Amino acid sequence: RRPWYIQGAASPKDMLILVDVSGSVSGLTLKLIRTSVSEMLETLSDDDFVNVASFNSNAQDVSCFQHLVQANVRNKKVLKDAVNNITAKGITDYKK
Amino acid sequence: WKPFETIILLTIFANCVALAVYLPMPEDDNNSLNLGLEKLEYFFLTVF
Ligand SMILES: *[C@@H]1O[C@H](CO)[C@@H](O)[C@H](O)[C@H]1NC(C)=O
Ligand SMILES: [Ca+2]
Repeated sequence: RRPWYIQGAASPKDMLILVDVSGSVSGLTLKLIRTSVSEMLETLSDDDFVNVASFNSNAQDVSCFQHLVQANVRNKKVLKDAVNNITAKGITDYKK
Repeated sequence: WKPFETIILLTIFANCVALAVYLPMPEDDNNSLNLGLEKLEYFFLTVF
């Protein structure tokens, strides 16, 4: 997982992380996703792009971005404060 | 008429199975089966 090993083993990535946030994920499966998203963003170089979109009843971007970021050091820090305040209730749909 | 033992015994025994596979979901979530059997709870209310 070290910066120099990842760029030499891949290409740039337009990545998009979707976090299921219905009622079925409160408890153990919440704290993991809060953790596992926060570990996923560290495998990015600075050609990679991300954006975090919970899907629920409706699908929104809990990020204040609405589109793809450049994923600096900085923009990865924005999303982690977004991830660490996600509530959990509603109905899964996967179609919206 | 005698056949009310024959009918309504199976009305209960079907209705307890309707409460068996009722799968509870914690923070207001329904899969599909809980959506359907809520409408099937109207069928059991219809009979009695
Ligand atoms: C969630 O926490 C973050 C970080 O403190 C904050 O920016 C955001 O406004 C919070 N949202 C709610 C609904 O409290
Ligand atoms: Ca679910």
